[PDB]
Amino acid sequence: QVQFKLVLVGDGGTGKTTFVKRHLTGEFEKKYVATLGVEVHPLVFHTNRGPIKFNVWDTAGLEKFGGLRDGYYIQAQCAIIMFDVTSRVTYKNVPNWHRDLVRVCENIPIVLCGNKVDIKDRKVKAKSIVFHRKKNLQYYDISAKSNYNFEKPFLWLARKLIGDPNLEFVAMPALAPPEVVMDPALAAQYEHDLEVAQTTALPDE
Amino acid sequence: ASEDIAKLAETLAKTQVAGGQLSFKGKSLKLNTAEDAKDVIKEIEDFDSLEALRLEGNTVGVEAARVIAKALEKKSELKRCHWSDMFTGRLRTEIPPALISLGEGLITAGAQLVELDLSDNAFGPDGVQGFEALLKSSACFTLQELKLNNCGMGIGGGKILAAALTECHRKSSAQGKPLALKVFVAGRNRLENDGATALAEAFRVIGTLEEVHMPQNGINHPGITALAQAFAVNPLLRVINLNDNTFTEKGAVAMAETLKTLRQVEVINFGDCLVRSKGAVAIADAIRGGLPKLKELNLSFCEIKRDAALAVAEAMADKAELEKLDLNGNTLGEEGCEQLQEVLEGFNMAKVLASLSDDEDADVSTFLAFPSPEKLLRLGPKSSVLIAQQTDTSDPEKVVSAFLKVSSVFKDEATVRMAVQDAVDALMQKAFNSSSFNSNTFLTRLLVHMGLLKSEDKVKAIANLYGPLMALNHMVQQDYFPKALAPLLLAFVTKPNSALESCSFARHSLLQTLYKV
Amino acid sequence: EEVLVVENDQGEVVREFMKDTDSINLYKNMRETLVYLTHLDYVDTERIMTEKLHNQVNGTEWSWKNLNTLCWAIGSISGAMHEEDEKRFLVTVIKDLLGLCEQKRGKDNKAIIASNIMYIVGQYPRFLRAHWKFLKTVVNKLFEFMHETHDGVQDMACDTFIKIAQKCRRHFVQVQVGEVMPFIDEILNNINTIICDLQPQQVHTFYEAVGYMIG
Ligand SMILES: Nc1nc2c(ncn2[C@@H]2O[C@H](COP(=O)(O)OP(=O)(O)OP(=O)(O)O)[C@@H](O)[C@H]2O)c(=O)[nH]1
Ligand SMILES: [Mg+2]
Repeated sequence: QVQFKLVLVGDGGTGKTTFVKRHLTGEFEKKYVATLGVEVHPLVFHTNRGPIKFNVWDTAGLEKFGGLRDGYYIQAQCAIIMFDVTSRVTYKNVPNWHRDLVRVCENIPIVLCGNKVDIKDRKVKAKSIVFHRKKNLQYYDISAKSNYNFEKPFLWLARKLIGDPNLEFVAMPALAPPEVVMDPALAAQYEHDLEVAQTTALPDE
Repeated sequence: ASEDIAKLAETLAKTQVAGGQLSFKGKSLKLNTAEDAKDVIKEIEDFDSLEALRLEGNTVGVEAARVIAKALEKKSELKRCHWSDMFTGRLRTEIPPALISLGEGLITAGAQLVELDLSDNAFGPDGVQGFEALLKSSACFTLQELKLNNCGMGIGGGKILAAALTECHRKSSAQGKPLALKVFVAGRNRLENDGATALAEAFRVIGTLEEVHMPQNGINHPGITALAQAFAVNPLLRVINLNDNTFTEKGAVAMAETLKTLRQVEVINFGDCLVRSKGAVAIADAIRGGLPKLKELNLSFCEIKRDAALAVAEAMADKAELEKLDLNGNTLGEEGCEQLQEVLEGFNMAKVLASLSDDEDADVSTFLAFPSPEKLLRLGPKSSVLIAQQTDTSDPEKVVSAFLKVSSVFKDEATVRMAVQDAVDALMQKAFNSSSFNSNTFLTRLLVHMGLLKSEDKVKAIANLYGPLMALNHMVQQDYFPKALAPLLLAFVTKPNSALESCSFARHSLLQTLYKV
Repeated sequence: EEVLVVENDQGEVVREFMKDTDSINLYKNMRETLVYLTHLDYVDTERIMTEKLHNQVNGTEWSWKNLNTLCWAIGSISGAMHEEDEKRFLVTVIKDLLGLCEQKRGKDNKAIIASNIMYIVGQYPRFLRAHWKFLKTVVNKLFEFMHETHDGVQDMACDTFIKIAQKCRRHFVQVQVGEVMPFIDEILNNINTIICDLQPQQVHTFYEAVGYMIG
């Protein structure tokens, strides 16, 4: 198969883990559970050129920089630097993360992602985002909540790595299910869950 | 910035030549095993009096944490512990255990922990649970500073920390020495509203706070109102840092309400707080109402408009000890900046405000005619005698002209220089073996043309003498050159002249060659 | 400075400060040259000193004589910068030196670093006069070094204290902001606890320094 170790780096409370979870499960973890160390998540995409896999190393933004965490960056092939649109303090740290990345992996596709663009009180604006112009980066506004350009970073990274500018995602190679199987031993238990399922409201905003 | 000098004085006050702080900062030790921490434990044991322990920039595993806690068990005079960023790289199954072990070690030791710093450690609710045991215990009744900057606690962590602080205060009051927190630094933890309200409730119990930092907590107005109400109770507040939150307009009004009743605030950082030019007016009124001892006030990037900026400037000017005002980033017109500067200079300060740098609103004759280095080469070996034959050597003037033309294209390239030198040798060999040819006349004309000597009829001199000097240097070493013209060349080459100092190397080499003979 | 231990005709060893020797002349010439060059361009001199200080902290060039030379060079250019540039430069230098003091282990290394910090502080009286909290902290730290039995620490403390008293004598008698009483009263009230561990000549120096604050 094809694997592209991707490194997801950004200040604490920006949405890296939420971004990865929304990509691999579709849920929306609205609780802030700080990621400790690094978490490896495989995302399998299908494109017109076949299947690809991104091993997203979601790193912790609460840690400091330096060599103590260079183990994350070893043999990296693409990076996503994520900053929070509704916080300028998080945007001020993008240069530090870029420096830390390029210290270990010199030339790699790096994508800047401005998260949380669905909130009305927006501090960082499209005019003030000037860092990506000095370097050679691609800047994208994303929102893991409303699903706004939430797959553009992966598409751009795949385009730059595979080498096909006209690459785009195809639907899926989904085939019929194998067969219906049930276990009467636990069947009753399943029914109980339904008895509780109707007693809770959907997370509707 | 008075803050920098205050920090410098504080750091100076706690430097000792012996029996003081023990540090491991900037060593990147990966204490991944009990044995791997042998040096650290051995150094900790061999310390007479311990009053501070820094473990910054390291990686403490579970086993190393247990060993270090066992070592700390002995130290009973410990009073501070800066543990900033000592878990870089550890997973979720290894932080709470290490933190609990360290807390138990300190508790059994019987320390006092005048300061407890855990900044830059990725804790979350798990780490908060880990060190809650230490926070509640008797080891933190005397605690005076609790820095948790960038711990990434969150809502649950904030609630747990607030509960722990309340329980610690209750126990301390029961004992007889109530907890008196002075500095609380919990920034960049996303305490958005539940954590912020819980910590405001915790503050309301403790009336001893002096500094409170909560930058970049994603707090909105519903929590900021409660935080302001909690601040109102504390009358000794000195620094109120809430940079990069979202007050909108209700939050700013609530903050002005409390600022009215506080008479010792010295620093007010509200940058990136989206005050929106109405809360700016409210804060201006509050500060005008009386707020001495104010030294700093930051409202940068609050989207303030021109009129509100002028109002706040006018209100602030009345302050006596003002030392810094920031309004950069506000939507002030270009004329607005000039008006603000004029208003400020109307007072004594006139320079207190920070820079407003971001605002919004057959061919031998042909060659001889124009000699060139490449044209000489094209003649090949024929150039050795073609130049000699063509030139009329009866009259020394033509010999000198030919010599100068040949040597003008002289270059250090090996092939060119050899051709030039052999051509010169042939030309002079044919010239010097002529009875009707006076050598002194040739030398005088050569000196005249090079500009080293003057003439009855002023013949215009040449620009560069490098080529002629190199050719002369080569010629002096040949046999046909008379041994009587050496003194004349020596005298007129040692003769000072501007045209000669341009080419110092050729002149020096020629002089050395002349002094050889 | 050139300090010589000399015993007079009565067998009393004293520290004499040679004043107009050849070494003092050499130092004065070097100081004058460096001050002229700093006036020509202060940014470059600040950059050179900062680079050398950084080479000291990282350890790639650490040495007692190197640090002493760097601190003498830093102290020689006092008064050659505007007040704000000098303030920023001093904050940077002193912060870095304090950071290096904890890093280095051993009593001798810490003593050398503290002596250098105090020498630098005593050579910039304008910075001390501008800020009162820092001056008071420095004076208290000097009083703490007077109980240090390590060789050369009490002498350094006494020399720095007499320099600070001579240069900033008017900030002790007058009442400062946040102080209910003058600092001279505080020093005089508890003076037997400060000179308890000093040798007699160091006690004489301390009395002279306190006297400069009473005139
Ligand atoms: N309104 C809004 N909130 C978001 C959005 N995306 C993420 N968030 C919030 O941001 C928080 C991010 O939490 P996490 O992703 O788990 O934390 P993190 O990004 O990994 O930060 P660290 O773990 O410290 O590295 C979540 O609790 C969400 O509530 C968004 O698109 N819109
Ligand atoms: Mg995370």
